[PDB]
Amino acid sequence: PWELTILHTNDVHSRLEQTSEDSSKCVDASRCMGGVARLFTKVQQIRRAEPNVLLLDAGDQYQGTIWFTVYKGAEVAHFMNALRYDAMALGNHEFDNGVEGLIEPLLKEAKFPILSANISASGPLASQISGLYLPYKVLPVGDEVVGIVGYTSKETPFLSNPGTNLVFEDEITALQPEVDKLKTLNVNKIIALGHSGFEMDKLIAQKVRGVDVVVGGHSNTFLYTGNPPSKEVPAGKYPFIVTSDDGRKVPVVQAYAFGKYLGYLKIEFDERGNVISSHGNPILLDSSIPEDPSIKADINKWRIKLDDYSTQELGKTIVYLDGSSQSCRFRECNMGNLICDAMINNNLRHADEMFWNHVSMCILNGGGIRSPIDERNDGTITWENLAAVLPFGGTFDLVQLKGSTLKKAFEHSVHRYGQSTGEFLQVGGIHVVYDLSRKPGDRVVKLDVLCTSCRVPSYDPLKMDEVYKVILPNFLANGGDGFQMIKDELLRHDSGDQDINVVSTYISKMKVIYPAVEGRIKFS
Amino acid sequence: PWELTILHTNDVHSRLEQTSEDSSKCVDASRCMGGVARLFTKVQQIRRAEPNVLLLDAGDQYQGTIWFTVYKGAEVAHFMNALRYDAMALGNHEFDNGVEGLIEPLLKEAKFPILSANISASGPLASQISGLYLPYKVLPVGDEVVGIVGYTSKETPFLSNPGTNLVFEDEITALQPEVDKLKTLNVNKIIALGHSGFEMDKLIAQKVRGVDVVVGGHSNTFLYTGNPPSKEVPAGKYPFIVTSDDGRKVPVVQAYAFGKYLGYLKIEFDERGNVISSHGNPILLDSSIPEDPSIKADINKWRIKLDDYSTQELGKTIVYLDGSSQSCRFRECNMGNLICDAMINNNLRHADEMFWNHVSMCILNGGGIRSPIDERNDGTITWENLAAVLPFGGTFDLVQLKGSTLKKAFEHSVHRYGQSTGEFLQVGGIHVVYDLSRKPGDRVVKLDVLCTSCRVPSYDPLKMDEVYKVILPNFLANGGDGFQMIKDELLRHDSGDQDINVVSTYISKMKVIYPAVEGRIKFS
Ligand SMILES: O=c1[nH]cnc2c1ncn2[C@@H]1O[C@H](COP(=O)(O)O)[C@@H](O)[C@H]1O
Ligand SMILES: O=c1[nH]cnc2c1ncn2[C@@H]1O[C@H](COP(=O)(O)O)[C@@H](O)[C@H]1O
Ligand SMILES: [Ca+2]
Ligand SMILES: [Ca+2]
Ligand SMILES: [Zn+2]
Ligand SMILES: [Zn+2]
Ligand SMILES: [Zn+2]
Ligand SMILES: [Zn+2]
Repeated sequence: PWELTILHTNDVHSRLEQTSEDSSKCVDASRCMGGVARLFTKVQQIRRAEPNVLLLDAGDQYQGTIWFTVYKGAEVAHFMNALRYDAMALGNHEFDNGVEGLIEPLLKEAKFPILSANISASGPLASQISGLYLPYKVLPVGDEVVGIVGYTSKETPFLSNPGTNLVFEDEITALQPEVDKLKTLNVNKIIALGHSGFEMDKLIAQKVRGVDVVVGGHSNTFLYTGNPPSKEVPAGKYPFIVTSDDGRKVPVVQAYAFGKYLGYLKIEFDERGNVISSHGNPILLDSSIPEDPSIKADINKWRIKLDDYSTQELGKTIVYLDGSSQSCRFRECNMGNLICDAMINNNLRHADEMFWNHVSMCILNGGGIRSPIDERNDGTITWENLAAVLPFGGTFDLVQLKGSTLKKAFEHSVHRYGQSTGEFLQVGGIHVVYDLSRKPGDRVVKLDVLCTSCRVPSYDPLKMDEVYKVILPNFLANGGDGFQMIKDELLRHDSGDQDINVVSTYISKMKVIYPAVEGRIKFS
Repeated sequence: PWELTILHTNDVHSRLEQTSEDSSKCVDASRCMGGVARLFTKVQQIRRAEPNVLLLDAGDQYQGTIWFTVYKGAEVAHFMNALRYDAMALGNHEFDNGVEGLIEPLLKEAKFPILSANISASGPLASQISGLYLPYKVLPVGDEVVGIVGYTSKETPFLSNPGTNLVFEDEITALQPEVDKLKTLNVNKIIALGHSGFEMDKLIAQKVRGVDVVVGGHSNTFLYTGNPPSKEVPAGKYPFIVTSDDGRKVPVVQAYAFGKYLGYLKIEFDERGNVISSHGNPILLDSSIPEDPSIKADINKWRIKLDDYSTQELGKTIVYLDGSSQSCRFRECNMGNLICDAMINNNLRHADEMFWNHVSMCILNGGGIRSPIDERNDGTITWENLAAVLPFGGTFDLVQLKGSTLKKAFEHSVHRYGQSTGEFLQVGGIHVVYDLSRKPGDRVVKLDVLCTSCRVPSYDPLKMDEVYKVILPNFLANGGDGFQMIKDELLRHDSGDQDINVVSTYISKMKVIYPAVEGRIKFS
């Protein structure tokens, strides 16, 4: 039997440096995790021990920290090249800077193939991008070859900025003919590597005949066999076994996010390319693994431009930006309005005749706003100033919520009002009126929301049965601050852009800001 | 006696082309007025007849039409040079593009002196601008000399964008020592040429010892002796005679605005430079005076780039811009909100620790919004599209109104509601609630306004005795649409930027707009 070791990462999201246990800024070095210098140490160790190794990335290296803000993907090409990745699938966030922000920095500079079989181009873009990404690549491994076939979320137009010259095809429709073609070319060992989420990965393992292994991403899915080594709770065993329509056992793997773990799957194949066995587990990249000194010194050299950028003026405010707890945990605060307005601006996607924009609504825990910004430094706002307001390393995610769920969230917002607790919600595209003299759970007396399916945006009463798109912190999507109803009742969840980066881009665009308190939240 | 003919213009405001009787777009050529080609004909005719002539401009050539938008002052230097102006005073609108937008295009290219005795610079700007404008110039006229001493509104920081490196001194304080200096230099004929308004011009004639004649601007003041030749109603005789503190009779002149008239004042001086007599009248530049063919052909050549610019994309909308009468004369309309938001953005001036901005409030007659803009031309907005929305050639002016006056204006807004009349007001920085079941005059049931004297902008109830700054169309400042209370009760009025240009600059800054209907105007 021919044994292959698959090493894999996904949704690394700009975590070039080691991180805290929750993937935020490293504070206590002796307990920090991940980063590319530590990953290098572990990959090097495995390649010294195992003859047949592939190192794969399932997309979403782009977006997550100031590294991406400043280097715009040049850091991805440089450090993935240094780690000698064998292949990468395109994720949704590889489109955050448009097709031009993908072609240059990443597609032209990567020394490995970049894959997606379900993205097609038209017009002059088709000629410009031809061959810079591939449906698949056949790679030599020892005396054998392995086909790797890519895929990317069909939902990418709603979750990034790919433009109107790319079409994202149904994954299974696009994959099947490519996998059948590889069989005609005597390629009997096939990996599907791609970026659609665990649920789609299981459908691909079930329905795409000839796929031996699925290596996925997007949903930040943690899988594990045995007692978990850290705080992430597994969604299933590692690998997750799907029984295919043709009766094979197909392993499905993912490795959480943020470079905290290295996926590690051993596959035994027979002479005909059938999987005999599969086993493994993600490896926690904790402090017991030393950071490679050479990669660490290069990271520290690249950090100088980040430190310089962090104190540059992004733009100006002519108003005090009130991010005080006394304001933002008790009433509408103009820092809350700014952040929610930045969140909606970040989520303007391709227009369509059925909506002015796909999403119009924002909620934000007031306890997540951690500092004001004074306007008396000649109005200057810097990244360092925003990092004081938003220090947690979160994202502003897209969810679908029934109106009933959102009403329950606004009741929870004020269920114990008056104690300076963090659950009080700041908003955008929502007008709420509370009556605090009513019983907890029955304090919301008006709730109006900005339409999407309209050419002129206007407010209408919230409907209990209707599903709304809402932008909100990942902290709330995951049920933080007691918002268990959001976690338990949401219909869709996709991870969005870095919190600081969303606000910095908005301020840079606007140049001069003056957010008001305007009656989004009232008390009767 | 030595006779001087003073020819003068003021507040020409980018009217390079001939205009309608109301200074808007020329439609019926055979009845059009003004423009630089016609002015050339008349100035040439007078210079053939009168030996001692000066042609003077009292400021505010900048701002008013697409000429300024595109050529940014290069058209002012070119066509004032072609007319051989002898001198110009700086007006407030010469600062609209900052000090850099004054130095280059105008101060470096004018072939005549540009004057202001009450503007001082500090820091590196002082070295950069030294000598490019002058307090005064002594000009030879025949065998004599005449001193011309400039001045500019002390209020310019509130009415334009001069920056924080220029100081505007009290006019009389600055002028007196310059006029006394000219006497020490054997200059006994002195003209004060400047841009502070008729009321300040009369104070200068009264108090500045040695001034023989005041040639002013800013207030668009029409003066005439006899039956007026057109629709402008005179504010007084031409010249207006002030009795000075030293007992001399000092003529004060102005010539309306928009290049419709050429001021014409004959002065007789004795050997010692005392005024013996003064007489004249502005000359209506009507169609009985032919446009100079050479200047007309040059105007037509310069127009090609304006025609090209008028169909270029300024920016995009992702929302229908509802400028329909059915919306904007009956309820809050998102085109109204856009225009008012552009008006406030245009009036962001130098911050100060006593206010976030000096003005926060806007009102706009809904009958002044003349077209929607469809978002389905790939979202494009052009200048031509904005000129359909705002076709009247107006300005967005700054006034001071008591709260009582503004309440009366909001009552008038709905006094005959339901007839699709133009007086219904669109707003910014104001939240109004009407109850139409009440009697006319008592329909306003809530009126809240955005603070200025605050670090965090918020809404408070309007106070009847407090004075508010408001941005509004010149049509309303002049009592149009039956708003007689505004004209009769306002405390201050300064003319602002061209209506189209205000909206075009805002859209260009924003890049992508999505104005909502958000509850600025409600009905109970
Ligand atoms: O990781 C996080 N992300 C976002 N908000 C957080 C996080 N951890 C704490 N918070 C907020 O911080 C509040 C507690 O702050 P404290 O009352 O100042 O200790 C919570 O109620 C949350 O609103
Ligand atoms: O010169 C002008 N400037 C601004 N608005 C004007 C002017 N002339 C007319 N209007 C507006 O046009 C309305 C009349 O439009 P109509 O009902 O469509 O004929 C008036 O009630 C005003 O609101
Ligand atoms: Ca196989
Ligand atoms: Ca004299
Ligand atoms: Zn991701
Ligand atoms: Zn993703
Ligand atoms: Zn003017
Ligand atoms: Zn002026």
